[PDB]
Amino acid sequence: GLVGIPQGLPVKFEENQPRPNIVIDPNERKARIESALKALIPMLSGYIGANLARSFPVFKVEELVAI
RNA sequence: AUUGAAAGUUGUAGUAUGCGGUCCUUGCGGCUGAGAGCACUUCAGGAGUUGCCCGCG
Repeated sequence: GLVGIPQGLPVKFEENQPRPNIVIDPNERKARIESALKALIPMLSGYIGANLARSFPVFKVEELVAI
C-alpha cells in the first residue's frame, strides 16, 4: 500500500482531504504492484536458497492462509 | 516506522574408470513283490397231448 508514496509524506493534504501523496505516475505504480505480486510466484515453486544447479530442492506447498 | 534502515555465505564440481563367483564333478554300484492254490461239489426243461374234424370230376 505504500509503493510510490514517500515515507515522509504519506499524504500531501492541501485541499482538506487525506488522499495519498502519490509522487509517481499511478499507472506504473500499479504496474510495480503487480510486478511485486508476481514476484511471489517464483518463490513457492523451488527458486529459494542456494545450490540450485546441483540441488534444485524438491518443493511442494502443503497448506497456507493469506489475508 | 523499533541502532533499526541497504544485504545469497554466493557462484562452478560424476567417487569415477577397467573387474567371469571362475575352472574339475555319474546320486554311482548289487536287488525274483516270489513261492503254494479245483469255481469246485449235487441237477430230466420236466410232466399231459388224434392236424382236430364233413367229402360222387
